[PDB]
Amino acid sequence: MKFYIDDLPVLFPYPKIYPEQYNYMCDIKKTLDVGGNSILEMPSGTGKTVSLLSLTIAYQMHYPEHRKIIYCSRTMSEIEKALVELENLMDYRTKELGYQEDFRGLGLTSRK
Amino acid sequence: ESPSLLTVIIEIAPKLWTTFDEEGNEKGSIIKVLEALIVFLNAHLAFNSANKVAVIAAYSQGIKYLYPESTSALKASRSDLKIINSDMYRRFRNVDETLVEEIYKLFELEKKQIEQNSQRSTLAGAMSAGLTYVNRISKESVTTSLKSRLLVLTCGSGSSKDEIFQYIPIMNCIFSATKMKCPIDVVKIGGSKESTFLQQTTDATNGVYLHVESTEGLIQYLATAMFIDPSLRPIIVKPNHGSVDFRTSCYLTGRVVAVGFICSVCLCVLSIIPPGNKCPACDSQFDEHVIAKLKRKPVVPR
Amino acid sequence: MGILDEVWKHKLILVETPDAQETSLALETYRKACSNGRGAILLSVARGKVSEGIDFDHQYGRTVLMIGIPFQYTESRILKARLEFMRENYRIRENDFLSFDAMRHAAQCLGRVLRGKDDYGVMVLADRRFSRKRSQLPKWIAQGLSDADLNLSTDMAISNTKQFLRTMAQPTDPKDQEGVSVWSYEDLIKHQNSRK
Amino acid sequence: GGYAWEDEIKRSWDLVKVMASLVASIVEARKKRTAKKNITPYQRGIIRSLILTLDCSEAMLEKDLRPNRHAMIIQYAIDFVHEFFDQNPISQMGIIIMRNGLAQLVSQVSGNPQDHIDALKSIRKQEPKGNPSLQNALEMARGLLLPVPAHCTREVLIVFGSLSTTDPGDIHQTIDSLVSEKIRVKVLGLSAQVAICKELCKATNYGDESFYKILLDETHLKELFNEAVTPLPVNKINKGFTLVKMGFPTRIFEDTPTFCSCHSKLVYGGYFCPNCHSKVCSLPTVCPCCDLMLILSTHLARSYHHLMPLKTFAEVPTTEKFRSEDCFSCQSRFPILKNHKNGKLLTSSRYRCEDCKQEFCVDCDVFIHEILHNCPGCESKPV
Amino acid sequence: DSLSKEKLLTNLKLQQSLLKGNKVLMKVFQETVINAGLPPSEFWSTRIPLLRAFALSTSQKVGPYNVLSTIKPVNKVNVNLSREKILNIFENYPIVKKAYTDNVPKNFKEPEFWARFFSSKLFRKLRGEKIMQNDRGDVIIDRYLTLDQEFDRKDDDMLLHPVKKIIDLDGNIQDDPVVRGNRPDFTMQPGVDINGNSDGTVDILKGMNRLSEKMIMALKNEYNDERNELKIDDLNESYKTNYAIIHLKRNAHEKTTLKVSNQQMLQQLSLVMDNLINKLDLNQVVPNNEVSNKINKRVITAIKINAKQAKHNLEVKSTLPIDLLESCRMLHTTCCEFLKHFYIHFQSGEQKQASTVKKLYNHLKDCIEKL
Amino acid sequence: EERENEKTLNDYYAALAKKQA
Ligand SMILES: [Zn+2]
Ligand SMILES: [Zn+2]
Ligand SMILES: [Zn+2]
Ligand SMILES: [Zn+2]
Ligand SMILES: [Zn+2]
Repeated sequence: MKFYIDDLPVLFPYPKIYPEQYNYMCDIKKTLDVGGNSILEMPSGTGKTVSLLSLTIAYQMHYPEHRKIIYCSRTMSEIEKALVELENLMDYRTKELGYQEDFRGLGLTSRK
Repeated sequence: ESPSLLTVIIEIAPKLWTTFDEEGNEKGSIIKVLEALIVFLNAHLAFNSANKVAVIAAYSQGIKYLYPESTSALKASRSDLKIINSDMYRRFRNVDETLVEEIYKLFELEKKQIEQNSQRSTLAGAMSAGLTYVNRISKESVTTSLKSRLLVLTCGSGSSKDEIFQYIPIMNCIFSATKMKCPIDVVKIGGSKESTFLQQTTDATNGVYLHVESTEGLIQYLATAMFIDPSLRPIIVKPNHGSVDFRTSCYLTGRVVAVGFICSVCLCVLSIIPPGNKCPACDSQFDEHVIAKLKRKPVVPR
Repeated sequence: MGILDEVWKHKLILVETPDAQETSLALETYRKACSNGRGAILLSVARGKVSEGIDFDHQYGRTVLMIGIPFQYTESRILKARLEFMRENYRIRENDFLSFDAMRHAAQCLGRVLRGKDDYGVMVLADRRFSRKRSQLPKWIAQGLSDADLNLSTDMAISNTKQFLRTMAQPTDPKDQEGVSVWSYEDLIKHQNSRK
Repeated sequence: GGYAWEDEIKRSWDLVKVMASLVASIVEARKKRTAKKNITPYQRGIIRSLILTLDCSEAMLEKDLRPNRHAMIIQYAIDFVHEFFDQNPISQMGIIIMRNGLAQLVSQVSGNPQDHIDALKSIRKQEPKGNPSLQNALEMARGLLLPVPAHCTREVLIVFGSLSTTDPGDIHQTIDSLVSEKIRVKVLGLSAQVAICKELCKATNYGDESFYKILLDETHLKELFNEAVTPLPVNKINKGFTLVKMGFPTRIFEDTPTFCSCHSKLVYGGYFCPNCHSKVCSLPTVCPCCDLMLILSTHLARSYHHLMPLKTFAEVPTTEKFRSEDCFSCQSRFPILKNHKNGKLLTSSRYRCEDCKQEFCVDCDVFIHEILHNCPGCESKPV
Repeated sequence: DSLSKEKLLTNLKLQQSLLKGNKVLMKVFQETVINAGLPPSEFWSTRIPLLRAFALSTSQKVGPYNVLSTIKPVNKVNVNLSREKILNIFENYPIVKKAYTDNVPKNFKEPEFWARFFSSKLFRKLRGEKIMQNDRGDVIIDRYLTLDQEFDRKDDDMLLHPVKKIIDLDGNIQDDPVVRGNRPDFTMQPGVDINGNSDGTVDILKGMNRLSEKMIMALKNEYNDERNELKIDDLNESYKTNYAIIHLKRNAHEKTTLKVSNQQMLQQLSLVMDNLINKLDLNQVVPNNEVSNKINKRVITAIKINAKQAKHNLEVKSTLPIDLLESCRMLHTTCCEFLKHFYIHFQSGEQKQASTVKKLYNHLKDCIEKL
Repeated sequence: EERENEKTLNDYYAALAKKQA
């Protein structure tokens, strides 16, 4: 769907959203407006990764600062899962906006 | 042994009985069939002390329970009219007086509403109402093991032809009566010897079909062949001669169907392939490949 | 003793080998065996390679059998030196930090089983020392853990698991979850208007 | 450091602490009535070829179902065969069991319910054993449903008792083959939700996940067995709308026994085929001499009520002026209906129809929903 | 495949075996195919589902399982080896079947071979039991042990394959290639002996993993996805039913092979009214003993007809002897079979097979002559 | 006795195998 958090339009790649996802995005946007460190225990099962990706891409493209995004995980498999979720999110964004915006997303790992 | 419930579905229509009076030599056959029914109900109530009687009349504008009376009407009532003599047995007298009082009220309603001529027969709805009452008497279970039996006193009189709209409700009543093991006896008073739907009703529900041409001596027919109690049904043979073929009429031609084709969607029976390659009932388009095989001519060498 | 012989009658056994390549083959064989209805058991270390990153959602999960609390080797010198460092500097008790690390590894392995609110899986903890560590569990896990389940036996746990699996094998009512567990766009708009 | 015996007495007697109860029952009844509001004349496949797959494994020896699982499934399958052939006469049915990893076909696909009853009675004596094979049963049913004509719907009912299955091959290829052959599979499970059964039901039923059903208790198993006798609603993409050729035989009467064309035995009565004048024992069956379906008008009539189902009757408002104090179909007096002291005529038992607006009691309402299939008020209306 | 109709028709051995099993189908076959000259392909054309059922009764096979785990003893101890258990051992363990082929037809009998195998170290190794040097094993079977290890190596030769990055546990430890952190303790490492060598308990884990992988891979025979895997189906829209709806027209045609006026209607109604006012004498229902005779005759004649019809209705007993009755039954059966084939070929509608229709007509004429 | 019957069926198997081949 497409919904607004304050002045930030958020493109969520699913037709339904968990309430915990919306509260998570509200807290992340409040933290980014503050600009400090924070710890958020987003419960498993719910869309922890997809909410993070959707809100941070919405914050990056809409705001004129266009701050870059670093996503650090613990395993390469989780990096690939985050890349897949990001691919689905930007496919939804391309479908909704009607065009593929200037965007670059890559996963970094070893030579092996 | 076991008491039974006799539910009587009588089809009294002023247009139907007038045609029978005009065709016959006598007039006022409604009185004759009513008094024969009254004697038959007194006979049924004499069979066992605990048996019950239900009488429902199907008139032109609807149906109405003749016996017992409406509970609102019973609470409202009691003018004991002298249609039936008061010196008889009180158990018979209450039923007979209630029945003739409701005949009086229903004929007053028919006389009031005589200006509107109805083209919709309500016999099947009356049979459905009788089945609901039979289920109520079984479901109520005030009395242990009540059995049951429908008796439909209908009249055709050579005027009312076969009614194709009645087919599905009569079949549903057949299946319901077979489910609750309720035999359906049918008495037809008129010149139409064959009534296919009612004959199927008697045959499929282990009932007795009886067609008569004169209303005189009707109690001799009822007390002899329609007096088959549900307790003694398997041990007494049924005189229902003229076995029905259990066939059906075609949808677009109306004739009784031979080897034929039905729609796989709505089960409507077609004597021939319908024009336009579409079902006339549910508008389902047929494949041209499969119907060519039905249209394919059989093979033999030259 | 032949415990595994009875397990082979129901589910295939796949064990986390130290080799990461053979472990990947065992994991994909486990995923294949859960899909076709053969049924499989996957034995792994709660602090191992399978414990981190790998998810077990829907048929891949359905039961997380915890054999004890995953405590570290206490007699190791590195762990004791680190515990003394945290006690000296950050005033963290050694037993408190050991319980914290063990319960966070247990918490991550319990959290690997869920993806989506339609997903389900039981979280069984087979040790006597888990009972005092209910407050060290994550908050969302702690809400689901009732007080009557803190000292269950084996047979009571089996009966509760069977009742639970029979319970969600029924289809859930959408009207019971239309706007309380998952929100549409209209429900989100209504909640936003209720918040202001 | 204490002991359990040194504690205070449980005092369970002191723990026990002692209208509108009809309102509390009728709100649950209204929730039951609300679930029946989804009345649609969906197109259903009348002619069916049902394959009943019954588990006969070691998990059938579990005693969570009285008295054992295997006997109850066989008895309820007997009742299911009776109900299915009572409501779907034209439909054929076969019985397959999964025993010792093998699919054993115990009764061929035929329209005679007596053979299936005898087969189920024979299977009831034997003891279930082995590890069941879903793929073997699916392949056997696929072989059975191959000669089924395109107009006749191909359905499989799998009563799966175990939680794991052992297959000799890839079950996903079998699922894809069943999808390619338009075979719809409904699985009733006994213990829990098996993922392969859910995937099979979802693939065979065009994404519908509601065809995988799991019981809760004894009566839920009865309700799930009684739910499967109804024909499944067909998809819009199905275009197999073919005319089916059959004749309506006449019940021949003769005092001399004759050889029937189907069993070659001496039977007095019979039904001569309208196409080739060959007699049969029972109906509805194919004609053994010309491969023609032989049905009666009642066999077609049994499945009309699925094609035009009745709309569910509406609960009358309490403040609305009632047409009749008593019932219409059975003239039962509606009671005082005072659930509490000032209830008055709250949740009045009258059920208003959507066309004739007649009043029916709860007994008549559940009787029309079960045995009858036509509203008496809609027929008493002089249309 | 083998289940196609042309394969069932041409499978002569399967038809012979089905004849050997069956008895009631024999009487139809033997009196029609050869004794009456019916073609054999025509006979099995109508019995295709029976042939398919008989083929699938023996063609199906059980799924793979840990057969050696089920084998356990029960001083004398006895173990029962079924033939299907032997086949499952051969299928699950090709090393045992390799030892079976070069020893049993050559040196010793099959039960001696199995008793040697069960007392050998190969059975303990393949069962997952730890191998100890105190056991004697069996010197004939143990020669294959090293070769069995080679087979295990060759097992990896068709088990090792690249996997998806979702479950790529190899790349997780190789994500940091120059990591040189603290070495994990001995609790996180495989067990070692006093000399530092492995105790062999890691080999049985690889053994059971290899067994599970082999049983899964045996299912893989002739008998973008990460996006679909990571998608949350709960957050997607619910499935909408696409079931077709039908509206049935009830405008059927009427069945085909003196209207009263409202005035005389009301006059007849009022006549019934006044006949109900004055006296409803019920004693008028008594017949005059003349029409009652006609009613009694009609009812008794109907009863006689119905009772003569329903006097009589496992087959009923016949007055014919058992020798003549069976001859009539078999001749009726072959006449019905010929009639069924004739109607199938007649209503099939294929002009290319009209010669078969002519032959079946000649056969029906011969059946008329036999009757 | 069915033994003579199954012997006749075996002879018929031999005859059918001879004729079909
Ligand atoms: Zn149609
Ligand atoms: Zn027969
Ligand atoms: Zn025929
Ligand atoms: Zn009622
Ligand atoms: Zn109505």
